[PDB]
Amino acid sequence: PTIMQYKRQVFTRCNYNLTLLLSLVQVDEFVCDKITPEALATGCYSSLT
Amino acid sequence: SGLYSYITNCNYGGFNKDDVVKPGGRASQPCVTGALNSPTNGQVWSFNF
Amino acid sequence: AFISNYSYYGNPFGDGIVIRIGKIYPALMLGSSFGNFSVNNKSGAYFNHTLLILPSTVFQVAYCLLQPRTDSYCPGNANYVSYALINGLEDIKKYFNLVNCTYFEEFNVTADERAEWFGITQDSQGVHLYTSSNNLFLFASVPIYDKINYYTVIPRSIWAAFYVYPLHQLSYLLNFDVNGYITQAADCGYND
Amino acid sequence: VDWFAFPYAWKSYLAIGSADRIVRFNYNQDYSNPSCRIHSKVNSSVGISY
Amino acid sequence: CPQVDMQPSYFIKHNWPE
Ligand SMILES: *[C@@H]1O[C@H](CO)[C@@H](O[C@@H]2O[C@H](CO)[C@@H](O)[C@H](O)[C@H]2NC(C)=O)[C@H](O)[C@H]1NC(C)=O
Ligand SMILES: *[C@@H]1O[C@H](CO)[C@@H](O[C@@H]2O[C@H](CO)[C@@H](O)[C@H](O)[C@H]2NC(C)=O)[C@H](O)[C@H]1NC(C)=O
Ligand SMILES: *[C@@H]1O[C@H](CO)[C@@H](O)[C@H](O)[C@H]1NC(C)=O
Ligand SMILES: *[C@@H]1O[C@H](CO)[C@@H](O)[C@H](O)[C@H]1NC(C)=O
Ligand SMILES: *[C@@H]1O[C@H](CO)[C@@H](O)[C@H](O)[C@H]1NC(C)=O
Ligand SMILES: *[C@@H]1O[C@H](CO)[C@@H](O)[C@H](O)[C@H]1NC(C)=O
Ligand SMILES: *[C@@H]1O[C@H](CO)[C@@H](O)[C@H](O)[C@H]1NC(C)=O
Ligand SMILES: *[C@@H]1O[C@H](CO)[C@@H](O)[C@H](O)[C@H]1NC(C)=O
Repeated sequence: PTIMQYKRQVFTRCNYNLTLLLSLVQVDEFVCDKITPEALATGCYSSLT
Repeated sequence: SGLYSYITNCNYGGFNKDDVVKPGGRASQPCVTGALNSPTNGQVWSFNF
Repeated sequence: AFISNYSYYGNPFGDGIVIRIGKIYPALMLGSSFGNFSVNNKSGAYFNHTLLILPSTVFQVAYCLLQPRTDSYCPGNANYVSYALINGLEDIKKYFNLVNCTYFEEFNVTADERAEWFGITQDSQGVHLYTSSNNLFLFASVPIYDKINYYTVIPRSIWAAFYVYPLHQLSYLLNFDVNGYITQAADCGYND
Repeated sequence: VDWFAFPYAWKSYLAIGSADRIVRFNYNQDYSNPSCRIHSKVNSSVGISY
Repeated sequence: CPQVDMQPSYFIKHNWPE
C-alpha cells in the first residue's frame, strides 16, 4: 500500500501468531506505546488492528 | 509496483482550509481523488469535488 | 410505491445515530460524500463506496460502489423521481448497478414484535451496528475505514414509523439494575 | 562487561521490549543493576579480529 | 425502474413526537 492509501485490517474472533509476522521480516526499528513486542505476542485482546 | 505517493497539501474552500487527517483516520475521498490526478512534481492541482 | 422525499436528504452522520423502531425495520444508505445525480439534478447521489443496510428479520449489509442505471425512471435518467424498496438488495439493484463491492454479510438477529432499538457508530475499527430491556448492544462490525459523513433513509412501500436521533459526546450517569441492564440514566447537562 | 560481535542493523532485536530468538536463546540483558549497552565499530588497528 | 408516487404531504399527518 501507499501511505496516502494505506491498508487496514481488523482481526476479531481468531488466534494470532506474531512470530509468524516477525519471522518474515527484518525489523529495522519498533516504537511501542503501553505495550512491548514481547507482550504483543501473548496477550488477549477485544480486537487487533 | 505502481507509483508510491503521499499528499503534501489538500486545502479547500474559499478559506483554504487544510483537510487534515484525524488520529486513526485517513485522507478523505476528495484528497485521494485530487492527489491521484495531481502531477508528481509537487504542483498544486485544482478541481471540484 | 407511495413515498416521501427521504432519498433527497443526506443527513449529517456526526458521531453516530440511534433509531427507535415503532414496524417496518428501516433501510439506510450511508457514505462519505453526498450530492446530485448528473442527469436530472435530483439530490440523493452518493459517491465512491456506500454502505447499505437493508433489513428483510435479517440485515443485508453491503459496502459497494453505486453506478445508477439510465433506464426510464432510474437515477441516471431525466424522468427520475426517487428510488424505493417494496430481498431489499434486489430492489436496490433495479435502480443502481452494484460494483467494486468489498463487503457483504447477512446478520440473522432474531427480533420480536415488541419495540426495538438500532444504532450505528463509527471508529477506527469500522462501523458498529447495535441492537436491543431497551439497551443497545453490539451485534456486528463492518470493516469500513472511510469516514461516514451522511446517511439517507431509503423510502419504502408495502403504515409504520421510526425515529432517528443523533449521538453526541455527552457525559452520562448510568444506573444498572440487578439483571445488569441500564434502567435509568442522567444526561448530566440536561437540567439542574 | 559483556561483549560479542553483533550487526548494528540488528540492534532492534537486541532491545528492551523484544523477545526474539536473539534474546530468548542467546543474550538476555539484566536490568536489576544499572547498565549501558554500547553499540560500536571497532577498527582492526586496535587488534580486534573476527 | 419501478414507478413511484412521491407525495410528502401525506407523511406529515402521521407525525407524533417521541
Ligand atoms: C507460530 O509461527 C511459527 C512460524 O513463524 C511456527 O514455527 C515454525 O514451525 C514449523 C513446524 O510446523 C518449523 O518447520 C519452522 O521452522 C518454525 N519457524 C520458526 C520461526 O520457528 C510456530 O510453530 C507457530 N506457533 C504455533 C502455536 O503454531
Ligand atoms: C470517488 O468518486 C468520484 C465521483 O464518482 C470519482 O471521480 C470520477 O473518477 C472517474 C474515474 O477516474 C472519472 O472518469 C470521472 O470523470 C471522475 N468524476 C469527477 C466528478 O471527478 C473519484 O475518482 C473517486 N475516488 C476514489 C479514490 O475512488
Ligand atoms: C421534501 O418535501 C417537503 C414537503 O413536505 C419540503 O418542504 C422539503 O423542502 C423537501 N425536501 C427536499 C430535500 O427537497
Ligand atoms: C443540486 O441542484 C440544486 C439546484 O436544483 C443546487 O442548488 C444544489 O447546490 C445542487 N447540489 C449539489 C451537491 O451540487
Ligand atoms: C473499481 O476498481 C477497479 C480496480 O480494482 C477500477 O479499475 C475501476 O475503475 C473501479 N470502478 C469504480 C466505479 O470505482
Ligand atoms: C443465517 O442463517 C442462515 C440459514 O440458517 C445461515 O446459513 C447463515 O450462516 C446465518 N448467518 C448468521 C450470521 O447467523
Ligand atoms: C440490588 O440492590 C437492592 C436494594 O436496592 C437489593 O434488594 C438487591 O438484592 C441487590 N441485588 C444484587 C444482585 O446485589
Ligand atoms: C583502521 O585500521 C587500518 C589497518 O590497520 C589502518 O590502516 C587505518 O588507519 C585504521 N583506521 C581508523 C579509522 O582507525
